[PDB]
Amino acid sequence: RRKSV
Amino acid sequence: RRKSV
Amino acid sequence: GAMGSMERASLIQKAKLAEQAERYEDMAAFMKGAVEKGEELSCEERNLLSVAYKNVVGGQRAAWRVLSSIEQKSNGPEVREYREKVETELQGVCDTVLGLLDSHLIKGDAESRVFYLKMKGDYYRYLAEVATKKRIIDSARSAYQEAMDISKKEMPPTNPIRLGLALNFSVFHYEIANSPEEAISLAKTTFDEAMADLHTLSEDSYKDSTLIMQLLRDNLTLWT
Amino acid sequence: GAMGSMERASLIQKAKLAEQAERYEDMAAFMKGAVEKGEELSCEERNLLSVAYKNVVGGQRAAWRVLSSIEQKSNGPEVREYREKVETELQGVCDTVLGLLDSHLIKGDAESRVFYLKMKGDYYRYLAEVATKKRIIDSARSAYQEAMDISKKEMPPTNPIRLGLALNFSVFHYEIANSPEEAISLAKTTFDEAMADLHTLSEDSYKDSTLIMQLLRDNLTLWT
Ligand SMILES: C=CC(C)(C)OC[C@H]1O[C@H](O[C@@H]2C3=C([C@H](C)CNC(C)=O)C[C@H](O)[C@]3(C)/C=C3/[C@@H](COC)CC[C@H]3[C@@H](C)[C@H]2O)[C@H](O)[C@@H](O)[C@@H]1O
Ligand SMILES: C=CC(C)(C)OC[C@H]1O[C@H](O[C@@H]2C3=C([C@H](C)CNC(C)=O)C[C@H](O)[C@]3(C)/C=C3/[C@@H](COC)CC[C@H]3[C@@H](C)[C@H]2O)[C@H](O)[C@@H](O)[C@@H]1O
Ligand SMILES: [Cl-]
Ligand SMILES: [Cl-]
Ligand code: NA
Ligand code: NA
Ligand code: NA
Ligand code: NA
Repeated sequence: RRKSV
Repeated sequence: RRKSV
Repeated sequence: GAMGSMERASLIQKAKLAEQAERYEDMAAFMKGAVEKGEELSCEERNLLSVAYKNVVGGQRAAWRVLSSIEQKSNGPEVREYREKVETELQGVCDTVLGLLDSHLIKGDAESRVFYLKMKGDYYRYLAEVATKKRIIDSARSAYQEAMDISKKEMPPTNPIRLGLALNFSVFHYEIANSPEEAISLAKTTFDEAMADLHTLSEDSYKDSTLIMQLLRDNLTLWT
Repeated sequence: GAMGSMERASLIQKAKLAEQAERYEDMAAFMKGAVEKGEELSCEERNLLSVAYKNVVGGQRAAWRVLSSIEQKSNGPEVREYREKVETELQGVCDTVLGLLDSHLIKGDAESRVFYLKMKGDYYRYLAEVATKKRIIDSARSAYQEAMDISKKEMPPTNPIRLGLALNFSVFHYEIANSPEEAISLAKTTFDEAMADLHTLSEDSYKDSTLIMQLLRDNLTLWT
């Protein structure tokens, strides 16, 4: 799953 | 830590 | 209650959905609603009920232990205030479960009676973990003891419910009743008698029983 | 609100306690109470606020995705009903955060303005994840875009807030705005310009910046 912060 | 179920 | 308008089958269905979503508070509310319908729970439905509240209180207990440790390290009122807040919430969930057991579920087949009596001991034990207490400990002991008597008479040594009851009753002895030797004896006798009864380990109970047997050996290794 | 009677310092203290206990709903309530005191948040206090609601909505989003997947697999009304229930709760938390930002926090130092504008884009983006929508997407784009303009003018390329803003704005482009090329370009330009600015990576921001740079490279590797 793509990353966010 | 000791086990319970 | 809030679940009074929903079909029993729909509550069970949404409890399984909530389990898949790891929404354990919802899961517990749905299963409480199902219990409130007045009919006895099936084997699978009892598992849903126990798993839901086990995870709810499990998170509260873990949080309580973090806060209590911080509180003891400090020997302002904020730490105590917040610990008491989590503690009150934890006690409320325990009271909710104990109320369901005593008002609806505990009355029948030995498998269900032992199941619910184990739960009663477990949630009195969680109350005892934070109590500062003798009444609570005595109530946990009674439930566990009655469950032990039934399971010894009615269930084989490898039955997962009988095994899990003994694991938790042993933990009760060790850290609640301050009886390490009783905890050790119970865990060892339980493990040994189950090892000599594997010939009757029934396909759909093998994984549960061997898992709990390893938990029994885990505790013996920790305590000896 | 419920936190009106508690000192600001005590709310901040209990938010840190709740963080250690992984009680993120409590943590968010405490930080909301602190925002309601009317004073601006310090750098550390902004982090507490963002972490609290990020974890609250993070769990709701993860649950929503599980239920939505089950719903799409099925192509009774229970699955839709429960998904809508989790969805409504998720939207309510997003609305609570957006209300705090617009009523209290967004007004100042570029570091705080960019921080809050990123949050505004993030929580409109979470609304867009479940919207079935153009207004919401436009509101997320505006916030992100204004934050991008400020950060480009006021902050170095390695600043973690500027980096995190670009990471999330890139994700917005990829899966919300259906602009994979824009998402890829933004992630690459951001990573490259930060790589050429490591000489100004300041001790107490090195770990945050390099972590986010790796998240940027993670997404580029996934998308290319
Ligand atoms: C209804 C569906 C779901 C997915 C929730 O069912 C959960 C698991 O319910 C069964 O098992 C039970 C059991 C556990 C096993 C140890 C898990 N097994 C493994 C390999 O991890 C841990 C649980 O807390 C539970 C319910 C509790 C009790 C405690 C309950 O005291 C009140 C006693 C021991 C144990 C028994 C009842 C096990 O029969 C099935 O047999 C397993 O397939 C299934 O995963
Ligand atoms: C108040 C105390 C606590 C323990 C909660 O502080 C958490 C962490 O807050 C700082 O960091 C921040 C940060 C993260 C870093 C990537 C974590 N770093 C590592 C090595 O994991 C993840 C967080 O969500 C947060 C707050 C969010 C934003 C997002 C916030 O958009 C609104 C943008 C990027 C990033 C910045 C602000 C980081 O500055 C400190 O510098 C770290 O020490 C500290 O752990
Ligand atoms: Cl409190
Ligand atoms: Cl529902
Ligand atoms: Na001895
Ligand atoms: Na040992
Ligand atoms: Na292209
Ligand atoms: Na690739």
